[PDB]
Amino acid sequence: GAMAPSYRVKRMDIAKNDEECVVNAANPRGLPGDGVCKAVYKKWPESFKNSATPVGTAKTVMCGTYPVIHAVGPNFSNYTESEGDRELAAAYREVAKEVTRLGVNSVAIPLLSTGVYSGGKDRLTQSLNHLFTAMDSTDADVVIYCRDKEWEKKISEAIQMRT
Ligand SMILES: [Cl-]
Ligand SMILES: [Cl-]
Ligand SMILES: [Cl-]
Repeated sequence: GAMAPSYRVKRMDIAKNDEECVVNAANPRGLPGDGVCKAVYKKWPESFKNSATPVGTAKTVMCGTYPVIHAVGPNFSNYTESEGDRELAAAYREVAKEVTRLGVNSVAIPLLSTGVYSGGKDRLTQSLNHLFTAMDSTDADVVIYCRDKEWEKKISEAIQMRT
């Protein structure tokens, strides 16, 4: 575990993370995809061997000794708000299980279902609160990666509010 487990946020490409493992915002089919998934495919393409996994689940595949946790959030274009909310919460609970199993002291995480799976809605708070619910009982240092300037401020504020 980390000596004083923390949450931090950085605005940059998650493929340049300084953590002991990465969470991929994956598709269920283990395809290269777009956005975070494509950056992860270019950096760790070996990790996409047998990475296909259902919505609401996470599947880890090693790239050398570096763990890539493929977490499949729901596409809110297809799911109801109610069923999408349940799958998005579940995906993050499966990430917490994998992070614990791997024994890492740190993890780089994106906000699941906030990009092309958002169904055109702002889900910063929804996705971040499910991340916190899952990760608060882990002792890994969590570093959240985003790409928007206003989102960096809102994530930072939400971390600081809990102290
Ligand atoms: Cl960058
Ligand atoms: Cl997304
Ligand atoms: Cl963002």
